[PDB]
Amino acid sequence: EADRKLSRETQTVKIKQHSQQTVREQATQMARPGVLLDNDYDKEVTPGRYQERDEIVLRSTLRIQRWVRGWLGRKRAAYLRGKKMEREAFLRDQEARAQSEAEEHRRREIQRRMHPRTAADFEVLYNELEAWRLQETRKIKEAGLAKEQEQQVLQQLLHKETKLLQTIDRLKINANQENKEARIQHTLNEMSKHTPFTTRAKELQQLYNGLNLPLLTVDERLDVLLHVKWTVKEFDCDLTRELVDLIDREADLLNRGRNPKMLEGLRKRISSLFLNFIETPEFNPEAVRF
Amino acid sequence: KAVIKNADMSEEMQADAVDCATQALEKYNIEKDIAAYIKKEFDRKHNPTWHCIVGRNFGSYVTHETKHFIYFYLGQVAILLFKS
Amino acid sequence: KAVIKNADMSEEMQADAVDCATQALEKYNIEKDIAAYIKKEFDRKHNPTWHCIVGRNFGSYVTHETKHFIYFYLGQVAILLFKS
Amino acid sequence: VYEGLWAADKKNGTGTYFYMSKGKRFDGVWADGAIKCGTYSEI
Amino acid sequence: DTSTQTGTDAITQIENGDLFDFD
Amino acid sequence: LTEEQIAEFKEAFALFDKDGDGTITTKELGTVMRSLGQNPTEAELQDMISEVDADGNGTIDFPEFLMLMARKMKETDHEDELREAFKVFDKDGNGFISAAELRHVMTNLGEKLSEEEVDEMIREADVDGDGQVNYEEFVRMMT
Repeated sequence: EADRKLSRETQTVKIKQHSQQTVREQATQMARPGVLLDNDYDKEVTPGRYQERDEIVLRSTLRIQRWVRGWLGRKRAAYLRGKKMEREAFLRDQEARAQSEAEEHRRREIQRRMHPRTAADFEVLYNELEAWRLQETRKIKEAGLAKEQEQQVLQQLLHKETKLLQTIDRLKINANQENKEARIQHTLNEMSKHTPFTTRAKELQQLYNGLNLPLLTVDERLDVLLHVKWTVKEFDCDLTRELVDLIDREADLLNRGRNPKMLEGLRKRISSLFLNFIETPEFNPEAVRF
Repeated sequence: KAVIKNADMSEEMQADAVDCATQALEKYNIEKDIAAYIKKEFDRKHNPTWHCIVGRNFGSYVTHETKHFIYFYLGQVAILLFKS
Repeated sequence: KAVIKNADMSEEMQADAVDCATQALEKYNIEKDIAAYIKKEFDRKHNPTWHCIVGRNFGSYVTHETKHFIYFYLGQVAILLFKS
Repeated sequence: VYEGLWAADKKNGTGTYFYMSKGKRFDGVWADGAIKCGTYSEI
Repeated sequence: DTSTQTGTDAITQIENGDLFDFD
Repeated sequence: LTEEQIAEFKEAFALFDKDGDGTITTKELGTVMRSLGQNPTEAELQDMISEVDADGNGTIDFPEFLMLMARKMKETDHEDELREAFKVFDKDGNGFISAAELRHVMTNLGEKLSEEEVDEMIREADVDGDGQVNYEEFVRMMT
């Protein structure tokens, strides 16, 4: 432990100068001529002029009060200028914030249109396509020409709508694949979410993430595969043995030497099988929760 | 010139603190800002522990470590330099 | 009617600190003596040691400990306290 | 007695703690903790 | 890690011949 | 009168009253004239005010206000002359006089000094109690 050592106190109070002086006593003595002699050390002075000064002091005080009134008006103008500056700054800040919010909303709408990850965004895109088709149909009806070829115009519009629907479906398929990958990642994260079971799930999730890694070194990937094979052989089930055989096949191909692009599909197969095995009660005790 | 009301630190450290306070006063003209600049300079100069207080009517009694205490008056403001 | 611009303490501790401040103001006249009494009371009740600053006009800029620094204004002066 | 708005506790919401023994009441916001700023009155 | 701030005038004249007795 | 003078007068009128009524009341006319940088005494301020506060509108419209303010600004004055006059008027040669006596003389001489204005000026100046403030130093501190 410890104990108090020492302390010092110092207060910085205000200080000021002082001036003290005692009173002075003087005596004036007169004397008759010859009765008592007095030493003469006085000094003669001029007559001088004394004036009156009250009017001059009054004029000076009037000028001083005029200057004080001017200073008070300056203070009032400064307060008004400060209020105006505060109002202008608040208005400018509010306008900038509103413009930034509008720009962010427009950017979000554009991003949703380009990549409709949200089902609401996909529905909005479908509604916009339907509205565009309705507007085109209204324009065609307003034109109202070539009733015999009106069927041809409708067929062309239908072909355009079919192409747009095909593009929307392709975008939806890509978004669905991305959402499936994100859901798998989120399930893996939730499984790893402290307890010993949580630690085991976190280790399994780390192994799975290492297996599903981009641009990994060949030696690092081989070491990760060896660790995963050891983990699978620890369980030593039938599915574990099959996964170990697949991992050994991939390792043998890599050691023999070939492009990793050639075995990317087999690696994806092994990763899927390993994830399926991991998502089991035997591999992860927390798998009962999921 | 600055007058040290109280100081418990090295003379070189006291001179260094005086130089930092004068430089901070010349640069920063706000009581909070000058103290913040002085505290930042003091921490980087002597030791990470620092405590700079700037004011004119601040009188306090607080325990401080040995060789890490200073209270000096520069101009009209009062500066208290210590290590936290 | 009170005011505390910034503080870091427990709700019960803040109430105890507020009660101690009123008692110190009622049973002390010197600002440093009241600050020392508050510091000793806080030290005896909130894991000594600590420190406090009392005054009338002073900008504060320091690095205290987490949940070990409070500040409030009562009466005519303002009180700032933090554990060393 | 602490009465007010909380968001899983320690919320910067209107709350009042009534210290009956002291006879006082403190009203403020428990910003990200027990208390950050408030005003104490004698009820 | 923290930032904060805080009696009447009297006239007396000697009259001519008041204090001086010629005889 | 000119464009810059009109802009300054508009700023002073906005400071006096920014409600947008287009006119300035007699109460705020003195404040507007003071904010315009002029230093007129109380008698002259009353003379300027009552010379436009009779028409019954309760304020001075834009044209009358601008012409009257141009006429007022046509006059010129020197603050250095007033400072030198105050320095000479100070009883001591160095210009150090008692604050209470000076305030009493100012209040009882000519245009009576306002109590609030005198207190504010004294607080701003912060004259030293131990030694009376020299006239030049006090003038420099005030302005």
